[PDB]
Amino acid sequence: SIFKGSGVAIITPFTNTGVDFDKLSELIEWHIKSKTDAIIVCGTTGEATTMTETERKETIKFVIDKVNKRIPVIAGTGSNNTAASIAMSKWAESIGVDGLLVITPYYNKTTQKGLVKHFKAVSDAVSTPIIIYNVPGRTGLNITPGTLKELCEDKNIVAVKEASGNISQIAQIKALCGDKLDIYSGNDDQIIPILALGGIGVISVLANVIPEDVHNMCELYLNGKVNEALKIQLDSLALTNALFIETNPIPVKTAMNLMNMKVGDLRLPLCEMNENNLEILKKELKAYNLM
Amino acid sequence: SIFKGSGVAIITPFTNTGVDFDKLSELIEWHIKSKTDAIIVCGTTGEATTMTETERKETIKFVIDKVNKRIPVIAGTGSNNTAASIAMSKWAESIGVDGLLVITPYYNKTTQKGLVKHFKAVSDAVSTPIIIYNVPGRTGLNITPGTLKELCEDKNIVAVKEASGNISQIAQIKALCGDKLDIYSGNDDQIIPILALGGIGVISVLANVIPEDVHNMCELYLNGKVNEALKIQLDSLALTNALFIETNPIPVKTAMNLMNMKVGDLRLPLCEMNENNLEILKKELKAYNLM
Amino acid sequence: SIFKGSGVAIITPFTNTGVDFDKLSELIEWHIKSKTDAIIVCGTTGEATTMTETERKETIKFVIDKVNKRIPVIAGTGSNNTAASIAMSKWAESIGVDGLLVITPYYNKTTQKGLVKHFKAVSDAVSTPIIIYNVPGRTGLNITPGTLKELCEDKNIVAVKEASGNISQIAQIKALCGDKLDIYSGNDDQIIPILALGGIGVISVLANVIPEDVHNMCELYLNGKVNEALKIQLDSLALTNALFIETNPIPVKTAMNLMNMKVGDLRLPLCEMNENNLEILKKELKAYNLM
Amino acid sequence: SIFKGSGVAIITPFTNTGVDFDKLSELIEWHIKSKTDAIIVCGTTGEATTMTETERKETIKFVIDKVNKRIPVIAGTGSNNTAASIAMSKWAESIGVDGLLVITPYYNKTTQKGLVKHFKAVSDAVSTPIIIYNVPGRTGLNITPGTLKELCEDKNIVAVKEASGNISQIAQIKALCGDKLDIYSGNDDQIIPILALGGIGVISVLANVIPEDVHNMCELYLNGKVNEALKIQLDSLALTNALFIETNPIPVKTAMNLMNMKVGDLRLPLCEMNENNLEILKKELKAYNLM
Repeated sequence: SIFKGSGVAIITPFTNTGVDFDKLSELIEWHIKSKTDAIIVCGTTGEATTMTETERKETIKFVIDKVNKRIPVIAGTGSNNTAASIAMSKWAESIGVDGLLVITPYYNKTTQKGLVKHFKAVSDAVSTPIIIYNVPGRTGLNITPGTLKELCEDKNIVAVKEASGNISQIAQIKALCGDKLDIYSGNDDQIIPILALGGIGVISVLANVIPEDVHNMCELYLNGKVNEALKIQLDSLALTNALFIETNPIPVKTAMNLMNMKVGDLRLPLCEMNENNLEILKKELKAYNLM
Repeated sequence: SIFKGSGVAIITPFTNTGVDFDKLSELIEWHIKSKTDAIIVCGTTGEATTMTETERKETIKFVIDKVNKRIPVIAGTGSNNTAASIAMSKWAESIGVDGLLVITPYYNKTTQKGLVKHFKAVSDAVSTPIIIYNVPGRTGLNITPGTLKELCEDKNIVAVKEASGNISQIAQIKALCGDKLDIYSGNDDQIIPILALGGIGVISVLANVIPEDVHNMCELYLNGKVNEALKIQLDSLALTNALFIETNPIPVKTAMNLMNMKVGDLRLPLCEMNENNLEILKKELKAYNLM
Repeated sequence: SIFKGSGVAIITPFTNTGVDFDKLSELIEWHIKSKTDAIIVCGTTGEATTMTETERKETIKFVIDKVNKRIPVIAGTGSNNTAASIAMSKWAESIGVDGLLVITPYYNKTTQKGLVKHFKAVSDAVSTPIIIYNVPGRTGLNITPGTLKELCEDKNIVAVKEASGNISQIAQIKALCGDKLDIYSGNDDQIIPILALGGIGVISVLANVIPEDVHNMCELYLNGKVNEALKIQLDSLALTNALFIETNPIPVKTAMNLMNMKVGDLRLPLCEMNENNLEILKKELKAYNLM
Repeated sequence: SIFKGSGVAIITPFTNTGVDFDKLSELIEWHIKSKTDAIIVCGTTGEATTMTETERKETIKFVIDKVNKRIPVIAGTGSNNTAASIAMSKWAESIGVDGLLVITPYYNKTTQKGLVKHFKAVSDAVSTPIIIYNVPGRTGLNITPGTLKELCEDKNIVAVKEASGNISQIAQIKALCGDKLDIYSGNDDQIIPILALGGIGVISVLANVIPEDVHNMCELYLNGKVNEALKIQLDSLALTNALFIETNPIPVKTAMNLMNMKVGDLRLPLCEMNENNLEILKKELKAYNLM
């Protein structure tokens, strides 16, 4: 597998004119010290959408180079344009990424037949492991377990980041694909049930603020200490849910700033939280002893 | 708790004109022998909707009396009319039931405020444990975790049969209620993730055909043999899903008849499966060595 | 057709021990004077669920007898038990009802195949026109346009009360069934678009409080005065939406009492509105010059 | 208004390596001759996602220049990145577009607060009419009627292309915004009900194959010939639905090629239809006398 445990979907800290590389370096070092198992750079939580192609490439390369092989680095390389996804994926491979996080098409969408073609086209272009990212609440498109079954024997297609929230579906993926498709939770409030179904970790928002707890939750469960893992899930659940009270990464970035991490502002169309939601987030941060 | 492990939502076998008590007796003995942990009588799977009040009472009393305290018996006593729910619940208590399975209102529905009033009205009338039954895909109404939190301190409200299929919701219920509200899965394809979140069993359709396997799945997980448990979940998943290819209990009664159990016909508005779906069911019964 | 225009889904006014027949008579007379085109008695808005069989029969008969053929009377006779729906439908026919409003099964549900059997079984039992009532948000079950196509050549099946809210679906019903299935809106906020697709009226909640406006909206549109009709729809929309801010008939009954109509209290599991929602309803009542 | 009636969301015909400007020219002339009221270039149906920035610009400019003010031209200029949306919108304005079709963010999404900031940022940069495009089934994000009410007083925000398929929502937009926000249907199977609620036209897929019929449908309704209009809606409904049997523009390009229009192939991740769906499409094209 690319990694097991907690993979942080790291934020991209911005200055008001670009990427705050000094801050990103600090976060990298902190994650390594905090037992984060992998870094996913330029995922959704990283605001790739609102970065230029040059910012994306510089940020991905920065993370790769700073991590310096200490943990795996996975880059978000997919888009809703297949040619573009191929080119970005080739690029990331060429500069030493350990894995590619490749979203389904979104907005334009496609059929299940088209999903097979899309993923096969990206895979055929590379020799690096691919994590399919299924997030229908954002993309409008659900890749089915049957379609995943058609893709999981592909040499490079090793895993899925399953953010559907549909636990039935995740059971079906495991039943059909087995070890041919590792499952990462794509929802922090669903780590335990997904690990219970044979998942191997999480690609996490929550790990941006409590990386060691997320790592520990996974490690405990995977080591059979299931009750101890569950306690972390439940004790962190209200905070976790507060991190989705508005579109991620609005809350997590807000939270990190509340925690004195100085990670800068969001890029439009993302923006500051409303008053009520900010107060819920503060409450849960305080209750978890984070501020 | 009322029980732990596998509670079969037992079918009601019908003759042409009434309930087949002889067949019900056989099923009851078979469950006991097969290590079923509890029987839920006149639940949805029991076709209580299409039974007269006298048929319901006779069936519930028959199960209670036949079981003779060997394992817990829980009766479906709720409906969408609060007065009727009270009366039926008091009746079941009076003839020695161990627990009451009390659905939310359905079709008429109500507000979350109304749900608290409904369940408190029922509870205040009895001194028997109540399992709230949440199944929004059937009722049109979801009882929320916040509403459950308002009810879980009630003396009699001890559990929920959670059939929403929303694993995030189930985590939230556990986080809010803890030990004050036991969770039973109401979906057989979700046993493992629900137990992983601290559920204590299942009220099961699947147990009508493979009672020992469902009991073992739960026992193994609850005893820490989580991988062993998961294997049973995944190996039985395609059959499980087949049992919902049409409205339950259409497939399970069909399956039991294919297994030569002679459990009679469904009552309208339930009816025979279509050709393609029957085929799928047959395929999965054969693949699981049941016919 | 049974009727065109506005059919009120009349409330059932209750005393604290039964049905307020004196009040129901007053409402009947008021509807006749207010140009209501039909009365639907013991529909969902009439709280049939929480009435006894004897109350239902007495109420249905009362309305039939008091109306005395001045406008059509349609009774809610369907349930989720086919035998029960047959018996009630036969009964209503025997005492001179003009039409039967027959809901899909709910909660127990069934397949599309089973829906055909259910409706055919009820139809075969009677010689009175039937309005199929599709309300999936309450029943958990949507009867499809294809299934309606299979039923619309049945002698007695004349119409559908379409409360899905799915305008695409309603277009498909008209395209497939034509004049063989009249369409009544089952949502007051959708009268205009449904009439525009060839619907012939509404079975209305709103008509309980503004019967002449609902009648006029329909009559205008059906007479080609489409802009004048639309103005009534839009001017009443905020009030209409307030009447669904909680489960109907909680708001409409509350509204009628706010309007000094003395229609009594709701039966559990229905209950009084919460404070915020009550204030929204009051606001819209006042803005429409009703209180 | 920018236009009334039928605005074709024109396909972009591709050669193997670029845009087929010769074919686009032919389509443009054919639309003008067929009484199409406006052309929307590089909308969803135009496969803007899979076009380079230079291809988009050249195509939009080509349509503008070719049309030469004969009918209004509207360009798709929005994306999920606010800065990019601003830039593209200013560009289109600079080369003489008549209107801007500006989608909500998608995939990244944002809050309702963010939506107001996004659309105000775009509007503040231009002096050209803006049509907001709401399509939650593709974007994951619904702009609410209340949010639209906050935007509709903006000088440039003059319309919405409403593709939610939620007819209740569309009534609410009209009630709140009135003349300050023109409504175009974004779904061809919903033209009649949307016009009935005071919409002024459609931004249409169907118009790619039957432009004159779509224009006539709108004209007839808007001129009060509502039954005549409805007939066209219902007669074309099965074809309309066939055009969405797979992700648009898969079916419409397929259809245009079946009609011997030689409009080239789809760009990945879009692809060829499956067998069964092709068959359905063929059936409906033949039934409508198109092939």
